Amino acid sequence: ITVHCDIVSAEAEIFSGLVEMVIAHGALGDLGIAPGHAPLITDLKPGPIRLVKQGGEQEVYYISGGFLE
Amino acid sequence: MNINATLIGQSVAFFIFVLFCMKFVWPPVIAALQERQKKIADGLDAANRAAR
Amino acid sequence: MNINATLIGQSVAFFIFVLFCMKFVWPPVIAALQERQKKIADGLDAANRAAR
Amino acid sequence: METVVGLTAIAVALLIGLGALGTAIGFGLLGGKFLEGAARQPEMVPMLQVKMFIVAGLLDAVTMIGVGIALFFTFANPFVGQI
Amino acid sequence: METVVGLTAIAVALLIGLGALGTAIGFGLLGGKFLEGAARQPEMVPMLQVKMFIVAGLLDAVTMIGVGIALFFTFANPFVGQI
Amino acid sequence: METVVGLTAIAVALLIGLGALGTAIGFGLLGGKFLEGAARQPEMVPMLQVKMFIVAGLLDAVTMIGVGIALFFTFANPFVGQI
Amino acid sequence: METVVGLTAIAVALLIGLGALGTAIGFGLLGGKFLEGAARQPEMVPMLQVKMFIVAGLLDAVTMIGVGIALFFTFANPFVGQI
Amino acid sequence: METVVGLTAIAVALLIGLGALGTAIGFGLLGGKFLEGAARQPEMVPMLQVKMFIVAGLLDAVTMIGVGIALFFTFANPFVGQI
Amino acid sequence: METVVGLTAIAVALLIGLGALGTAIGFGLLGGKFLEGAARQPEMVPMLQVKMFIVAGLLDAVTMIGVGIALFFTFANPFVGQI
Amino acid sequence: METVVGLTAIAVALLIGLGALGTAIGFGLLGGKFLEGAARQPEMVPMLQVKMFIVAGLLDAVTMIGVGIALFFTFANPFVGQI
Amino acid sequence: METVVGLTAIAVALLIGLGALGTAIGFGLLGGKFLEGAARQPEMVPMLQVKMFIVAGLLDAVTMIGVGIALFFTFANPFVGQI
Amino acid sequence: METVVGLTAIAVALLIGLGALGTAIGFGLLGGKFLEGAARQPEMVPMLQVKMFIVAGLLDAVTMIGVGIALFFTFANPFVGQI
Amino acid sequence: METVVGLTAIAVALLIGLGALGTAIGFGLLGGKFLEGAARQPEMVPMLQVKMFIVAGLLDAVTMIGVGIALFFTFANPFVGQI
Amino acid sequence: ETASGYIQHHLQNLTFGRLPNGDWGFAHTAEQAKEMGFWAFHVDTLGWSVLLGVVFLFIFRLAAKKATSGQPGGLQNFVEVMVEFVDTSVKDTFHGRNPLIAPLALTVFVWIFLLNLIDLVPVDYLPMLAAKITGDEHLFFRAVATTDPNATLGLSISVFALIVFYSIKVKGIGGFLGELTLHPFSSKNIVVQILLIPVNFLLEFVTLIAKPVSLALRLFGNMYAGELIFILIAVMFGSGMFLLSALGVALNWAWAVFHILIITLQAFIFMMLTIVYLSMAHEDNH
Ligand SMILES: [Zn+2]
Repeated sequence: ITVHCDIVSAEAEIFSGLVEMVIAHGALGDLGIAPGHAPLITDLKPGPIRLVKQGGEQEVYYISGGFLE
Repeated sequence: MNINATLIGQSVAFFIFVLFCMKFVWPPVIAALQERQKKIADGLDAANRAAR
Repeated sequence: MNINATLIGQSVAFFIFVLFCMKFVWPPVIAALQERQKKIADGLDAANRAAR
Repeated sequence: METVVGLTAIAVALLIGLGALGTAIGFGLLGGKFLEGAARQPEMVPMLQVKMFIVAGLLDAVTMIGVGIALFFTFANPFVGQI
Repeated sequence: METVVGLTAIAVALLIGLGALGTAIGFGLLGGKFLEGAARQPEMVPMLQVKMFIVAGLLDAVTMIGVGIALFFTFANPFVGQI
Repeated sequence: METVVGLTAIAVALLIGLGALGTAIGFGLLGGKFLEGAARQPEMVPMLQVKMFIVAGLLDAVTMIGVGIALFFTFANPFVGQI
Repeated sequence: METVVGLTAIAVALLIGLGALGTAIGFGLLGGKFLEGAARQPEMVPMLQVKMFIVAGLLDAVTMIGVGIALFFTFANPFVGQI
Repeated sequence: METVVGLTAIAVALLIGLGALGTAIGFGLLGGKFLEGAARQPEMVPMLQVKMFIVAGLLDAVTMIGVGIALFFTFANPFVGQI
Repeated sequence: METVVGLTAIAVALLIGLGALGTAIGFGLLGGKFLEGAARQPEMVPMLQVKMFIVAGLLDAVTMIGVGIALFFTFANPFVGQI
Repeated sequence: METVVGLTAIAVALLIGLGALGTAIGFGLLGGKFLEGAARQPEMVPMLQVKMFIVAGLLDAVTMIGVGIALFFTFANPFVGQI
Repeated sequence: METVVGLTAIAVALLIGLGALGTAIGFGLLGGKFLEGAARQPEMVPMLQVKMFIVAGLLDAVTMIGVGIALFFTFANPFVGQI
Repeated sequence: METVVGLTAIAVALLIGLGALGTAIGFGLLGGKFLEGAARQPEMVPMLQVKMFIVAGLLDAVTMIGVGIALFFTFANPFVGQI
Repeated sequence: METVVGLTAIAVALLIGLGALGTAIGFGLLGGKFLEGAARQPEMVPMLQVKMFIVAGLLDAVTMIGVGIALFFTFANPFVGQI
Repeated sequence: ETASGYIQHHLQNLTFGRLPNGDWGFAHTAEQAKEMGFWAFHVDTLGWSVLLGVVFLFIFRLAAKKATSGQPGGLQNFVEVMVEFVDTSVKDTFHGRNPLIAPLALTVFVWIFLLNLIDLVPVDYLPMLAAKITGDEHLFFRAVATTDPNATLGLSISVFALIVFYSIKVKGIGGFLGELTLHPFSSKNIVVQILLIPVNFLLEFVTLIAKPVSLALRLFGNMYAGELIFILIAVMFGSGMFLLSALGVALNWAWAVFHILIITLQAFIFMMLTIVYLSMAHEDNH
C-alpha cells in the first residue's frame, strides 16, 4: 500500500517518507505511480510533483526538472 | 448542337482557372525570383566595397 | 505504319536535345556561377589581407 | 423469386459479417489504448472512460445502419416487390 | 428481371458492409491515439477533441457517399430501367 | 428451393466465420495491451481487469447478434417461405 | 443485356466500397499520428495541419477517380453500347 | 440435394478456415506481449501466464462455437432435411 | 458476347478498386511518419518533404499502370476483337 | 456426383490455405518478439523459449483441426455418400 | 471462346491489382522507416537513400513479373490457342 | 469431368498462393526483428541465427503441407478417381 | 475444355498476384527494419546487409515455387491432358 | 454526335504509313491504322515533342549566348535557378566526374514538364484548330505527347541504354556480368556460389529491365488518366442542362488545380530516378 519516495537535489533533500501515489510531469506525458510499479527511468519537466501519503495528505513540491527513477 | 456547348463550358472553366492561377498562384514566384536578384546584387556591392 | 517506330523517333530527338544542352546551354550558364563565387571570395580575402 | 431470395441471404450475411469484423477489430484498437492510458495514470480513468464512449458512437454508427438494413431485408423485402 | 434485382441486393450489401468495416477500423486507429494523447496531456483534451472531429469528416467522406448510393439502389434501382 | 437452402448454409458460414475472425484479432489486440498494462502497474490489475470486461462487452456486441441470426437461419428459415 | 447491367451494379460497389475502406483506414493512420504530434508539440499544430492536408490529397487521388468512373457507370454505361 | 450438399462443404471450410485464420493471428498478438513483459520482468511470469489464459478463453470463444457448428454440418445436416 | 462485356466491367472495378485501396493505406503509413519526423524536428521539414515525394513516385507506380489499363478497357476493348 | 467432388477440392484448399496463411503470420508476430527478448536479455533465452512453445501450442490448435478435416475430406469424402 | 476471353480479363485485373495493392503498402512501410532514419541521422541521408533503392529492387520483382504476364495476356493469348 | 479438373486448378492456386502470402509476411515480421536484435548486440548474432531458424520451422510447417498436397492434386489427381 | 482452360488462366493470376502481394509487404517490413538498424549503427551496415539477404531467401522461397508452377500452367497444362 | 463517338475520337492518333498501296499517306480511320504493321510514326506526338524541345532549348540558349558573369537580367536569373537546382540534385546523389548526368537531368525535367503542361488548355481547342486549318471534320489530333505510351517508352529506353553503357564503360564487360550473377547472394565458398548464379541472374535481370518499364508506365498512367477525366467532364456540358454544366465547371477547375501538382511531381520523379539509376551503375552498391 506504500513505497519509500525520496525527492533529492544536488544540494539537499526535499522530501523523504512513505507515499501511496506519486504524480509526475514526464518529458513524454504525465505519470501516476503507485506501489509495485515496474522499473522506470524518466526525464521530468519543470513543474509541481503531487504526492499522496497514507491517507488524504497531498504534498505539492515545485521542481525545476530532473530524473525520476 | 451539343458540341457547341462543350466549347462554352470548357472556355468559362479555363478563364476562372487562369484567373485563380495569375491572381494567386503565380505572384509568389515573381517575389521569389526578384528577391534572389536583390540578394545577388547586394553581395556584389559588398565585394565592390571591399575593393575600395 | 501504325505504333512502335515512334520508340526510335522519340529516342533520337531525346539524344539530340541532351547533346545540344550539354555543349551550348549548360557550360555558358554554370561558368557565371563559378565566376560570382570567386568575385565574393576575392572580396573576403582582400578584406582580411588589407586588415593584416 | 428463387434467385432474388437466395442472393438476399448472402446480402444479409455480408452486412452483419463485415460489420462484426470491423467493430471487433476497431474496439480491440480503441480499448487496448484505453487500458494503456489507464495504466500510465490511474487517476485519469474516470475521464478516459467517458472519452472512450464518445469515440464508440463514431465507431459503431455505420455498423448500426448495416444491422438495421440487414434486419429490414430479413423480415420485409424491397427486392421481392421489384420482381 | 431476377438477376438485375438479385445482384443489386449484393451491390447494396457490399457498399454499406465495406464502409462499416473501414470506418470502424479507422476510428479505432484515430480514437486510440486520441485516448493516448488525453492520458498523457489532460489539459490539451479540449483541443485534441476538436482536431479529432476534423479528421472524422475526412475519414467518413467516401463512406457517406457509399451509404447514400446504397439507399438509392434499394428504393430507386437505376438499373431496372436499363432493361 | 435447393439454391435458397444451399445459399443459407454459406450465409451462416460467413455470418459466424467473419465474426470469429474479428473477435479473435480484436481480443489479441485488447489482451496484449492488458498484459502490457498489468506488467507496468501490478497494484492496478484489479481495476484494469474490470475495465477490460467493459470493452469485451462492446467488442463482441455485433458478433453475438451475428451468431444469434445464424442460429435462427439454421433451425428456422425466413427465406424458405419467400420473404 | 441483363448480365451486363447486373454485373455493372457489382462493379460500382467494388469501385466505391473498396475506396471507402482504404480512405477510412488511411485517415485513421495519418490522423492518429497528427493527434500524437499535437500533444507532444502543441505549438506546431498549425504547421502539422497544413502538412496533413497535403498528404490527404495524395491519399484521396485514385479513390476520387474510382468514385467518378462509378457515377459514370450508374448514369451512363460504356458497356451497354457494346451489346 | 446435390447443390445443397456441395455448398455445405464450402460452408464448413469457411467456418473452420476463418476461425483458424483469426485464432493464429490473435495468439500471435497476445503471445508477443507475454514474451515482451516476461523478458523485462522475469519475476512477473507466474501472474502474466494466468492473465494470458483469461484472455485466451475470450479469444477462442466464438471460434469454438464456429468449429462446433461446422462438425454438426459435417456428421449431420440441418439443410438436407429442408429439401 | 455479353459475358466478355460484363466481365470487363468487373475487371475495371477490381483494377481501379485494388489501386484505390493500396494507395490510401500506403500513403497513410508514410504520411504519418512524415508528420512524426516533422514534430521531432521542424528544421528538417523542407528536406523530409522532398524525400516523401521521391517515395510517392515508387509507392504509386503499379497502381497507375492499372488505372491506365482500366481506362483502356472502358473505351477501347482488346478482348472483344478476340471473340 | 461431379459438383460435390469439385466443390470439396476447393473446401480442402480453403481449410489448409487459410490455416497456412494465419499460422505463418502468427509465428512471425510471436517469433519476432521472442528474438527481441533474447537480444535484450541473453541469459533468459532458455526461459523465454519454453514460454514460446506454450503459446505455439495455442496458436496452432484450431489450425491442426483444419488440416485433420482437410485430409479426411481428401481420402474419405463424407459428402459423396449424402446425395 | 467467350468465357476463355472474358475470364482472361479477370485474370489480368488480379495480376495487376494484387501487385498494385502490395507495392503501395510495401513502399508505405519501407518509406516510413526511411523518413525516420533521415531524421535520427541527418548526415546519413545519402547512404540511407542508396540502401532503400536496393531494397526497392527486391520489393517490386514479383510484382513486375506479373505486370508482364498480364500485358502478355492482354495483347497475345496462350489460352485461346488451346480452344 | 471438366468441372472437377477445372476446380482442381483453382484448389492448387489457393493452397500455394495463400501459403506464399502468409510465409512472405511472416518472414518479413520475423526477419525484421532479427535485424533489430543483431544491430543492438552484434556479439549474440550466432545465437540469434539458430533461434530464428527454430521459429522458421514453425512458421513454414503448414505451408509445406499445403505445397505437398498441391503437387499431389497436380500429378495423379485424387478426386478424378472418386467420380 | 473451355472451362478448364479459362479456370487455368484464373489459377495463374492467384498464383502470382498473391505472391506479388506477399513479397511486396514482406520486403516492406524486412527492409524497413534494415534502414532503422542502418541509421543507428552505420558501422554495422555491411554486416546487416548480408543478414538481410539471408532472410530474403526464406521470404521469397514459396513465392518462387508459385511463379514456377504458374508459368508451367501457361506454356504446358497438366489439367487439359487429364479431361 | 453521341458521347461514345466524342470519347472514341479523342483517343486516336494522327498516323502516317503503308496503306494497301504506297508508303505515303495518313490513316482516315482507327482500323485503317490497326491493319498497318510495325514500322510506324505518329505525326501529332513527334510534332509536339520536337517543337517543345526546340522552344525550351531556344529560350534557354537566349539566356546562355549572353551570360553576364555579374548582375543577371530577368530571363537568365530563372535559367540560373534551374541550373543550380539540378546541379544540387545531382551532387546530393552522384559523387563521380561524369559530364553527361547534369545536362541530361536538366533536359529531362524541363522538357517533360512542357510536354505535360499543354494538358491545361481545353481538350477540343487544338483538335478543332487543326481541323479548321486543314479543312477536314474527321482529323485525328492528340496534343499531350506523354499520353502516348510510345513517347514515354522512347524516353525510358534511351535512359536504359545509358545505364547499360555506363555500367560496361566503368565496371568493364566482366564487372557488368559479375554484378548480374555474383550479387546480391554472394557465398563464402565456391561449391555454393555456383548454385546461386541462376538465382542472382533472375533477380538482377528482372530489376534491370523493370527500370525502363516502370519509368515509362508511371508517367503514361498518370497522364492518360488525367486527360481522360478532362474528356469525361467535357461530356457534362454536352447534356445541355444547367445544374450539370455548373457542376462540370466546378469539377473542371478542381481537376486543373490538382493536375498542375501532378504535372510538376511527375517531371520531378522522372528526373530523380534517372539520376539515382545512373549513379548506382558507377559503383558497386552491395
Ligand atoms: Zn555490387
